Amino acid sequence: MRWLYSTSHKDIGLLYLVFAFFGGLLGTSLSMLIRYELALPGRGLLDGNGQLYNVIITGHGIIMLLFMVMPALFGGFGNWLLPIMIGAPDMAFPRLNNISFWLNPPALALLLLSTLVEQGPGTGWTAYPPLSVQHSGTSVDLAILSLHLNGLSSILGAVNMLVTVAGLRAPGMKLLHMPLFVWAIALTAVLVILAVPVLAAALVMLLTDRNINTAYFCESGDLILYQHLFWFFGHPEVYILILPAFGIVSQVVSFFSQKPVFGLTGMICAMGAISLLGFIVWAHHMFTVGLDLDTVAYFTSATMIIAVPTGMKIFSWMATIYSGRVWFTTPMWFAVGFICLFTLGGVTGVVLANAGVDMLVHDTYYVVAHFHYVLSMGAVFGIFAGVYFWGNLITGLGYHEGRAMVHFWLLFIGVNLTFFPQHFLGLAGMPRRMFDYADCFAGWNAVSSFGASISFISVIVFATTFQEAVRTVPRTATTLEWVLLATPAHHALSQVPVLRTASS
Amino acid sequence: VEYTEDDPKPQIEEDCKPHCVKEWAAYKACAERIKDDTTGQAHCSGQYFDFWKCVDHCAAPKIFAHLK
Amino acid sequence: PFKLPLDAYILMLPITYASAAFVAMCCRVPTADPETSSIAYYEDEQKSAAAAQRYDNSFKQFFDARIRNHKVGVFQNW
Amino acid sequence: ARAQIERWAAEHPTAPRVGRIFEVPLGYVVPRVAAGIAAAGCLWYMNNTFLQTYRPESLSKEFLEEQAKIGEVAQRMNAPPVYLNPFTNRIPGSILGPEDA
Ligand code: HEA
Ligand code: HEA
Ligand SMILES: [Cu+2]
Repeated sequence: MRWLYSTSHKDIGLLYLVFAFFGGLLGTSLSMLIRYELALPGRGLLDGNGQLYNVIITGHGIIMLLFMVMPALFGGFGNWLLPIMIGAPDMAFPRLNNISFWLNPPALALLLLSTLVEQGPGTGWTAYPPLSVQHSGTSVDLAILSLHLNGLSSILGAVNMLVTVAGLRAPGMKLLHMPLFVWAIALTAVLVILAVPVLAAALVMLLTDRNINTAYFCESGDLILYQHLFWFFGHPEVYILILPAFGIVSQVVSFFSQKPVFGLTGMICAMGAISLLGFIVWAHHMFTVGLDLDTVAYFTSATMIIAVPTGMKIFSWMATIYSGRVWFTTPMWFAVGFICLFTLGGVTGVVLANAGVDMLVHDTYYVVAHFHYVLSMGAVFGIFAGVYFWGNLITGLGYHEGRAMVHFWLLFIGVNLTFFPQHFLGLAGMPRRMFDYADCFAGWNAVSSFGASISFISVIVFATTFQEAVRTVPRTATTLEWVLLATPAHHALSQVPVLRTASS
Repeated sequence: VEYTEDDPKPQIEEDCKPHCVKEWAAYKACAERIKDDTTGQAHCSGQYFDFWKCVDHCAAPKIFAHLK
Repeated sequence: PFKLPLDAYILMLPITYASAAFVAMCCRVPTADPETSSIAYYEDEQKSAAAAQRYDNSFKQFFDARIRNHKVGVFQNW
Repeated sequence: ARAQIERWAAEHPTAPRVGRIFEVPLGYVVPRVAAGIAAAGCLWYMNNTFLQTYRPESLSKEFLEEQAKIGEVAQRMNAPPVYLNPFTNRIPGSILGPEDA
C-alpha cells in the first residue's frame, strides 16, 4: 500500500533506485552471454544461433541505456534529492511523480516479453529499417511500445522536475545558490523535453511502416530520414545520462576536499554549453551513409567543440581538489576514478569526431570501447559514488568500508581489462554485432572475456557491503540534506528553511 | 632418434626455409635490383646473410637432435 | 541569473560559429541541385551543370590549394 | 564544511582515519581481490572447457603447422601469389611474392 500508492518524492526515488538495480542485474546477466559467446572463435553456448545473439545484444543495450542509468540518476537521485536540496517541501505534482515511475515496470515487462515472442527483436538498440520492418510477428512492436512508454515516463518526470525547480524554491534562494546537482538535473530535464518527442515521432513512423503499409522508410520513402530523426534524439540521450553523474561528482569532490567548487559560474556555463551543442551535432553517427561532403564537413567541425566545456569541467574538478584537505573514502575514489577514466573515453570521441578517421573505425569495437568508457566509467562510477555517499541518508543502513574497497578494486580491475583490448580489436578491424570473428582476434577477446568475469564477481560482492548504521545529531553543513537526520521524517523540512543575506 | 648414413642438415635447412619468407623476398628484390650494374661493384651479401641467419637460427637445435 | 564569467564569451565564439554554420548549411540545401521535384529541371543542361558545379565549388574552393598540396595532416609526414 | 565531514565520519565508523592515502590496509584488500580474480578465472575456464559446441578445424595443430609452413602468403587466381602486409613484415618493394622472388 505504502509503496503502491505513494505521493512522497523520497519513496518514489527509492523505488526508482531499486528498479534501476534490478535492470542493472538483468543487463549484467545479458552481458555474460555476450562475453561467453565471444571468448573463443567458432560457436559457443548459443549453438550458432545468430538471431538469438542479436536479440541478446539488442535487449542488453536497451536495458542498460534506459532501465539502469536513467532510473538511477534522473529518477532515483533527482527525485530523492532535489526538493530537499532546494528546500521545497514536496514536488510540484506529487501524483504525476508516481505515474512517472509506474510506466517503467510495464515497459520493462513489454521489452522482456518481446524476447519470448517469435524469434525476438534482433535489430540493435537503434532498430534500423528495413531490418526492423522485415521482422515478421509481434516482438518488434512490443519493443517499440516499451520505448514509447519509457519516453512518456521521461517526459512526465522532466515536466515535474522543471516546475519543481522554478516554483518551489526556498525563500531568499536564487538561481545562484542551488548546488550543481540541481543545475545538472534541471538541464537534463530541459534536454529530455526537447529531445524525447522526436524519438516518439520516429517510432510512430516505424509502426506505421510495419503495420499500416505506409511509406515513411520503405521502397518509395527515404531510409536516411530514420537515422536523422533517431540520432537527433539519440545524441541528446547520451548527455541526459551523464549530466547527473557530473552533479554527483561535483557534490562528492566538494565534500571530501573541504572546499567549495572551483568556478561555479564557469561550471554552469559549461553544462549549458554542453546542453546546447548536443542538438546540432547528431549526424556524426551517419558518416558512412552517403551524406554530402559539406554536411559531413560541418558535422566534423562542430563535434570537436564539445571538448572545451568538458575539459573546463574536469580541470575545475582538479582545481576543487587542489589546495584542499582531502580524505579518501569509497565515494571519493569513485569520483577520482570517474575523472581519470572519463578522460580516456572522451579523447577517443575526438578521434571518432573526425570523419576521415571515422571511415576506418565505424561499426568496429573501437566505438564499443569508447562508449563503454564513457558509460561504465562515467555513469556507473557516478551511480556507485552516490550509493556510498548518501546511502545512510536514503536507506538507513551503513556500509562496511573494507568490503566496499574490495568491490571498488574488483570493479576497477574488471572493467579496465574488458574494454581496453577492444580498442586494439577495433583498430585492427573487428566489426560490431558479430558473434564469430577471424582466427587472429582470439587473444584480446580472451582477455576481455576474462575481465568480464571479474566485473561480474564485483557485482556479486556489492551485495555484501551493507551493514547496520550509526546515527548522530547534525548542527551545520553546506547543503540541506546533511543537517537532516538519517533517515529523515516523511515530511522532511517540517518548517521551510529560508536563506538570509547578511546585513551591512 | 634414429641415426642415418645421409646428411639430415640439408633437409632440416629446407624445412626451416618457409619460416623466413620476408628475408628471401628482400634477397630476391636485391638480386633483381642489381641486374643492371656494370661496374662489378654491387653484391647482395647483407640480405643473403640475413636470410641464412634466420634459417640457421631456426635449424640449429633440430640438427643436433638428429645427431649422435 | 549571474554575471557571465570571462570564460563564457570565449565559449560563445565557436558556439556562435557552430550555430551560424548550422543555419547556413540548412539554408543552402533548398538551393541545391537534387532538391528539384521535376524531371524537366535536368533537360536544360547548361543551367543544371552551372548550378551543380556552383554547389560543388562553394566551401570546397577554400581547400583546393591544400588538397593539391596534400595538407592532410598537422605535421608533414613526407 | 568541516562539521559535515565530522558528521559523516561518525555515521561511518568503519572508515579509517589513520593518516595515509589508502585508509583500508592493503593486507585486507589484496587477498580478497586475489580471491575474486581466482573465482573469475574459475568461471572463465569453465566457459572455455565445458560450454563449446564447435571448435573450428583451423585451430587444430595440423592446420597450424601447415599454415606456418606457408606463412602470410595469399594465392591469386589471375596472378602469382603475394606477401600479405608488406610493411609490418618488412618485405622490400622489389619483391611482390615468394614465387616471384
Ligand atoms: C549503461 C550502458 C552500459 C553498461 C553499464 C554496459 C556494461 C557491459 N557491457 Fe555493454 N552495451 C551497451 C551499454 C552498456 N554496457 C550498449 C548501448 C550496447 C549496444 C548494443 C547494440 O549494439 O545493439 C552494448 C553492447 C555490448 C557489447 C558489444 C556487443 C556486440 O557488438 O556484439 C559488449 C562486448 O563486450 C558488451 C559488454 C559489456 C560488459 C562486459 C559490461 C560490464 O560492465 C557488465 C556490467 C557491470 C556493471 C557494474 C554495470 C551494472 C551497473 C549496476 C549494477 C549499477 C546499478 C546499481 C544501483 C542502481 C544500486 N555490451
Ligand atoms: C555517456 C555517454 C556518452 C558521452 C558523454 C559521449 C561523448 C562524446 N562522444 Fe560518443 N557515443 C556514445 C555515448 C557517449 N558519447 C554511444 C552510446 C555511442 C554509440 C552509439 C551507437 O550505439 O551506435 C557513441 C558514439 C560516438 C560517435 C559516433 C561514431 C560511430 O559510432 O561511428 C562519435 C562521433 O563523433 C562520438 C564522439 C563523442 C565526443 C566528441 C564526446 C564528447 O562529449 C567528449 C568530450 C570529452 C573530452 C574530449 C575529454 C575531456 C576534455 C579534455 C580533457 C580537454 C582536452 C581535450 C582536447 C584538447 C581535445 N561518440
Ligand atoms: Cu554522439
